[PDB]
Amino acid sequence: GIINRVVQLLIISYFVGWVFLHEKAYQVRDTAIESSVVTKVKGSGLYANRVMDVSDYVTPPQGTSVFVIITKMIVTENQMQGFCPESEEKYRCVSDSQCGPERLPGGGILTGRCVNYSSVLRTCEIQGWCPTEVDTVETPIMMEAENFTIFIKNSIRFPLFNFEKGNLLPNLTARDMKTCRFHPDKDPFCPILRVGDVVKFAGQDFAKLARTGGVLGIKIGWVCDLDKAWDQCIPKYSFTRLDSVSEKSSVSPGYNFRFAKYYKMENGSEYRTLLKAFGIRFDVLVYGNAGKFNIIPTIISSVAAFTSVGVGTVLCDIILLNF
Amino acid sequence: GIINRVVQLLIISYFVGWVFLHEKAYQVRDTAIESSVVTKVKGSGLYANRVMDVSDYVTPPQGTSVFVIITKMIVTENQMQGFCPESEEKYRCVSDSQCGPERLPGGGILTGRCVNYSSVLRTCEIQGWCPTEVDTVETPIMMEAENFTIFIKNSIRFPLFNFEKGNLLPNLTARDMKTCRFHPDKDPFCPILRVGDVVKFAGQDFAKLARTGGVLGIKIGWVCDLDKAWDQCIPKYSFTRLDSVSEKSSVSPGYNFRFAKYYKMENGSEYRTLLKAFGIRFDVLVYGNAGKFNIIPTIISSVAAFTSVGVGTVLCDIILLNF
Amino acid sequence: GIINRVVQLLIISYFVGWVFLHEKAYQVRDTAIESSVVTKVKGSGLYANRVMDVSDYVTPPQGTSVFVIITKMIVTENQMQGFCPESEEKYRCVSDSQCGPERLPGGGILTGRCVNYSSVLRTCEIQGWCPTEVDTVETPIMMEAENFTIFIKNSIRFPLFNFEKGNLLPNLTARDMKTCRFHPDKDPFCPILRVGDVVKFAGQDFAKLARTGGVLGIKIGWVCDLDKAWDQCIPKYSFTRLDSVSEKSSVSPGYNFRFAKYYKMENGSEYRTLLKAFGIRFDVLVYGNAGKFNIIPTIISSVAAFTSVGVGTVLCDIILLNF
Ligand SMILES: CSc1nc(N)c2ncn([C@@H]3O[C@H](COP(=O)(O)OP(=O)(O)OP(=O)(O)O)[C@@H](O)[C@H]3O)c2n1
Ligand SMILES: CSc1nc(N)c2ncn([C@@H]3O[C@H](COP(=O)(O)OP(=O)(O)OP(=O)(O)O)[C@@H](O)[C@H]3O)c2n1
Ligand SMILES: CSc1nc(N)c2ncn([C@@H]3O[C@H](COP(=O)(O)OP(=O)(O)OP(=O)(O)O)[C@@H](O)[C@H]3O)c2n1
Ligand SMILES: *[C@@H]1O[C@H](CO)[C@@H](O)[C@H](O)[C@H]1NC(C)=O
Ligand SMILES: *[C@@H]1O[C@H](CO)[C@@H](O)[C@H](O)[C@H]1NC(C)=O
Ligand SMILES: *[C@@H]1O[C@H](CO)[C@@H](O)[C@H](O)[C@H]1NC(C)=O
Ligand SMILES: *[C@@H]1O[C@H](CO)[C@@H](O)[C@H](O)[C@H]1NC(C)=O
Ligand SMILES: *[C@@H]1O[C@H](CO)[C@@H](O)[C@H](O)[C@H]1NC(C)=O
Ligand SMILES: *[C@@H]1O[C@H](CO)[C@@H](O)[C@H](O)[C@H]1NC(C)=O
Ligand SMILES: *[C@@H]1O[C@H](CO)[C@@H](O)[C@H](O)[C@H]1NC(C)=O
Ligand SMILES: *[C@@H]1O[C@H](CO)[C@@H](O)[C@H](O)[C@H]1NC(C)=O
Ligand SMILES: *[C@@H]1O[C@H](CO)[C@@H](O)[C@H](O)[C@H]1NC(C)=O
Ligand code: NA
Ligand code: NA
Ligand code: NA
Repeated sequence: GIINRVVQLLIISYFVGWVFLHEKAYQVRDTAIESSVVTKVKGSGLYANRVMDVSDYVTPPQGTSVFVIITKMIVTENQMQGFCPESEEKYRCVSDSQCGPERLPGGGILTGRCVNYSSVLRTCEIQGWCPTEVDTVETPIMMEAENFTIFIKNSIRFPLFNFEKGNLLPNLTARDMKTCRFHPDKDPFCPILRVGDVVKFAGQDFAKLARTGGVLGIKIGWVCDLDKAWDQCIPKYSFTRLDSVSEKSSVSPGYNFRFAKYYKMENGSEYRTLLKAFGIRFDVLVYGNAGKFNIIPTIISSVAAFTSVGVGTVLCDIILLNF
Repeated sequence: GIINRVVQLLIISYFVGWVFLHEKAYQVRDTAIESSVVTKVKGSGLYANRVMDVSDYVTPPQGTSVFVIITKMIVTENQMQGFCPESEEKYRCVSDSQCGPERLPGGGILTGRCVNYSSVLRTCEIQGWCPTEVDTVETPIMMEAENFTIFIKNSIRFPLFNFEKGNLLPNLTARDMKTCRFHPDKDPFCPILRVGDVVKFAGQDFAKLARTGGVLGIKIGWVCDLDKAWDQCIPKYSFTRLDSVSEKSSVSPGYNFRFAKYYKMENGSEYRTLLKAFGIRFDVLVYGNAGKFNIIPTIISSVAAFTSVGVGTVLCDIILLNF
Repeated sequence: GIINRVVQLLIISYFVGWVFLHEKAYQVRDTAIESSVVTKVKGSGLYANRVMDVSDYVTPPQGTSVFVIITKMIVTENQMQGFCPESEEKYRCVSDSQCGPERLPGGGILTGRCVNYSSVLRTCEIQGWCPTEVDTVETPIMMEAENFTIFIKNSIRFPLFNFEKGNLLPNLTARDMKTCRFHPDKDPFCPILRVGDVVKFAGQDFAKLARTGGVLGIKIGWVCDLDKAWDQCIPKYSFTRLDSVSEKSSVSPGYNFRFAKYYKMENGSEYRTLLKAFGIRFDVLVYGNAGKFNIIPTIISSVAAFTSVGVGTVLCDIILLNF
């Protein structure tokens, strides 16, 4: 008999408490958040006893939500089209018959010939950009990169509610930019993030990550209850490493890619500088949903709540009557 | 007593009208729209008394759904690695003690020394790419850019219904491309959009936007009722400015980025041309959902409608009986 | 009378069979899948009797989920700023009055003058990068591209369940990479995909696709029932052509774009090599949802199932009683 009143309290609390209140059934929700992100990196480093600025280590440069900060390089200066032996021992050859299709991808096409790369070693000859890259000793990382800064201008808009806000507040001043200390909880509206800080929030050691290369994700969540104050709608920053496989795998441990700088002589012959770039890739991911009170969902939701509590008490009353 | 019939009409109309008809409950919905976008910009401009074509002002060039049309530039010709004084007055120095870590990011690393940039001004010395960029007088914009054209090939497919359509209709002809006048309502299937037109649909003044740089969004919505004719499935174009913060903020008012063109001498020394690019970034965002009649959701939906109207009339009859 | 028991079996089977079991109502679902993709292409080709490696034909190079493999080129060597006649016959001119605004976009700005491109043909003069591109005879494709390989490191994580898996399994070895044969069904965990294979899975002929250029989509779906074994969570590969309009349209049949390589003389004058690139663009699209048993949705779902079967038998009993 008392279980009837208990079931009544559980139905009333669930349908009018969790379902109606905690789940904000009284609210209209806009999930089609409109976002824009623009980035700008600042910092200088020493690599190969040359200074490197944003135009040197950031790629691509258009300042989108995805960019790489190069932290390590294998530089192959002044390549030219020709014939030459492969560098890595993986291509060791003793007989021209060993230079066949079974060989792994290399600097160029295989001539089928076999040449002496050094007095000690002989490898397969190739036609392509010469000489081939040599990966014998590890190259250093750009330590200063740990201090580079990432400027994030993130604009968001829930169009359903014609609501627009950004991580740059309207009262932001040049002094603020010069002196604010970003923190996900303490100061979410500082547009400057320290690269080393982002790396550590992601649970990574800058030395290792910069040695191997990797992909970090900067997630910005705008979950805003537009019923509350405009100043309560704040961004929630989360950080992670997206190439999680890389750490668990020995075959491919990081992130790197190759690109070239192309030159011509007055003579007119082409020559290029090859670059194997290791770096940290930053992905800025913006998500959000908004909700504001609307009478319609309050009517439908409350009516559904009364029909739900009524159906509940009715079914519990019947099941109690028969048993 | 009459309120019973009134509640019956509201239940029947809601559950069989809005819920069943207006909300197309009889329809199966495909929301996993598959989209592809390819772009090509055309136009030429005069900047620095040089002609600039797509290969000069568009970046990146692969013709994806995101590209920049550069409208303004600060060009720093023939930089070389070395030592030189900072250009901007923000780095004004009188004592070598003022050249310390508290200085903002600059063209290069700080030597700690202090040098005379000009007879009137002395600033901190740096090691890096020299000379530093000078932002003393504003550079002009490429006015002709207002007339550039954006060619958008947008392919979409709802795989659930094996339905494929694109903004390029199959009966599109070379004359059409040469002469069609795009309009979101009047002619949605013209693949050529005037840059100035896109800027104005976004509610922007090309002169100012091209002066500051900005991000414009071109939204293409494919909301198609596959029950109706194939020719009723048309794209809905919307335009906006995505970096909405930029206009409300004095600290960062637009969109720009820096990149360099790299050269070598026959002598073999590296030198580069630095570029501070202001431009309009275009983001083509494609969204859509499709629906087609399927008997299953018609059965489940109609049965739910009858159970709903029945439960409604039952509860209203009981509440009327007790009170 | 028997239809009462029939309706009872249909209600019990639907609400406790399809709705509760097949639809995994007992499961909590994570749809906010977190994905990261990194790519690396390998292969060499012969084009213009030059060898071309990843740094030559892949763009952009940062190894993101979207990249192009260039398969065809129209190369315009050593352009310089100046005046010259238009190449294509579309610009045929006989009178300087015909060189007006009605002309289509061209290599540069129009001088209004008219010049002889050849003894046989006269066209409009332009100021810009000279000479203009000549598209008279078709250029060959890089046949070897059919054998290039795409290395895909895809990391995914459902954070709700703190679940992380990737297409590179932890027991992957160098021999595996050197010898595994990717197949969507037979071997989903081989990170190496043959370009020609991807083209054919997409239902395309490499010769034609490489002639016109196109966009291929590589969809990777992680639909995982975390109740089952960790080894049951496997990626589902799908392949398609995303620019479906291109094949059905005569006006624009493929995918290509233009970019330039910039050079300077010791003299200091700028000159560039123009490139019209035809290639296959690969879009790696990752989707997924996960589900794991949770007691809460089992309670709510089972209670909803009993209330549903009860309401069903009640309404069928009443409708049977009155009629
Ligand atoms: C044997 S066919 C093939 N095709 C690819 N596209 C491809 N991309 C990467 N790999 C190989 O797969 C391994 C993992 O790739 P990785 O993380 O880039 O390591 P890595 O920097 O030493 O790669 P490389 O120096 O050899 O270019 C590595 O041994 C690399 O050589 C690839 N192998
Ligand atoms: C003080 S530490 C730091 N780190 C960044 N990554 C960064 N990116 C941009 N800023 C600064 O924040 C301001 C807004 O950036 P902006 O919209 O790019 O203006 P701007 O074009 O004058 O920026 P710059 O010329 O200084 O490169 C501006 O004063 C710029 O110098 C940045 N400051
Ligand atoms: C007449 S105004 C205009 N503006 C564009 N942005 C634009 N982009 C492409 N087109 C034209 O529309 C046609 C289809 O474009 P397409 O697939 O790139 O063919 P295509 O390679 O011959 O284009 P082009 O060689 O002329 O650059 C083609 O004739 C091209 O010239 C464009 N036309
Ligand atoms: C970062 O900069 C601070 C000065 O602001 C300096 O003390 C520190 O050594 C720098 N870190 C690295 C890794 O260079
Ligand atoms: C700037 O405006 C925000 C808006 O809520 C406010 O929280 C903050 O205190 C303001 N800062 C200053 C310095 O006025
Ligand atoms: C350019 O110079 C190099 C060496 O200086 C030479 O091998 C090459 O043949 C020259 N180019 C031409 C077209 O002769
Ligand atoms: C755009 O082109 C038209 C001719 O089609 C010309 O009249 C107009 O002046 C141009 N606009 C600009 C800003 O150059
Ligand atoms: C091209 O086909 C579409 C398909 O509905 C049609 O609306 C349009 O009128 C056609 N145009 C011509 C010129 O036939
Ligand atoms: C290249 O020339 C410049 C000036 O012409 C000179 O400063 C530099 O030392 C030269 N390069 C080398 C490697 O000597
Ligand atoms: C691809 O490589 C194989 C050898 O592994 C060779 O037999 C075949 O001819 C190549 N295909 C093309 C199109 O070159
Ligand atoms: C590697 O681990 C996976 C995990 O399920 C397993 O299926 C596969 O058989 C293992 N391969 C080897 C060679 O142990
Ligand atoms: C560079 O050389 C070309 C031809 O060799 C000449 O036309 C041009 O005027 C030179 N540059 C300058 C600045 O004189
Ligand atoms: Na290697
Ligand atoms: Na500045
Ligand atoms: Na053409």
